[PDB]
Amino acid sequence: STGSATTTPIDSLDDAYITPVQIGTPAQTLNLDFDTGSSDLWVFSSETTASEVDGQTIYTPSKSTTAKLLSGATWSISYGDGSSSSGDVYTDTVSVGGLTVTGQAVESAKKVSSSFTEDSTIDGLLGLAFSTLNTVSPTQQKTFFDNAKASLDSPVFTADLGYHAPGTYNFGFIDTTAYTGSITYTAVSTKQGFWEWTSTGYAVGSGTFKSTSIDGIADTGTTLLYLPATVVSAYWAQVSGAKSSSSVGGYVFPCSATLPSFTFGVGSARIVIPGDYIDFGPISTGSSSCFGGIQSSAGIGINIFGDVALKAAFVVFNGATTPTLGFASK
Repeated sequence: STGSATTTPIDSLDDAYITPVQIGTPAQTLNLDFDTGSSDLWVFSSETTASEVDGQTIYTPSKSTTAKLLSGATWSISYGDGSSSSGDVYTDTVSVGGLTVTGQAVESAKKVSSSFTEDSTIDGLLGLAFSTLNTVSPTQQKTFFDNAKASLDSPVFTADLGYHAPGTYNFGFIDTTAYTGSITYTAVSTKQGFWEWTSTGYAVGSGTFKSTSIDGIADTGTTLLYLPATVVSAYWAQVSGAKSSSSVGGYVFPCSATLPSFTFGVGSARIVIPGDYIDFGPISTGSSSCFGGIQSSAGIGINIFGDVALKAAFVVFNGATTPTLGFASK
């Protein structure tokens, strides 16, 4: 089997991407944030505290003939940006782009933090990291990908995120028309539950490539690119007037600037992030100070290849017995 679904930015800055997911019988379609940095499939639901729902589409298990309470199971998750959610668990039929999993754990939110409530466009998350991170207790549950894996033509999914445009998540096949040149594969460590890999270095604009190992995670659920302070300083030093602002919470730059590209290494291959991808616009409406798309990972504890990086590539998440990650230009 295979699946193929279009993923669409939630706003003009590509802050996140939503992908339609069919849950239950008859189908209830929710727009979920596919997150390769977590492993819970959770939704706004009929159980969500009413004051914490503001425009989201909810899953109502009582209207699904295939929903079954997973008795005794609860979940609770906190994300790197400080947001959180928790609740109980149903099993139900879940389909993505024509690919169907029966008995998928659908985690129903009883509570969500303010950032989720305030984002009317995201109806929940669909985790695509390793199932060892799943938060369901007392019986840990598998991700949608893990459940689908054995039925897939090939044990892979791919992320092809657009810049200010829709893209695609595919399951079970590699679309050889969706990228240019070849795919370069690189080793993955699952020790922390993430799609964790080591970039071979970076360049800033037309500058020389610096060979240096940068361990980090491929995370579709993080907006920006978070790298070591040394790397990030070298980037922003090439933008006149750029500075790190503790009041704003990272590097800002004059909105009048033309940003240089940023290149990262994947083995001997190179992925180029155009300068425009690094512009996250005014810090507040009407401001001439703009927020940078490359930020320091210092104090996160991990480097994160988020959407800024991933949308510059066609990315293969290979879930074979020995997982790997592949990157191609496009």
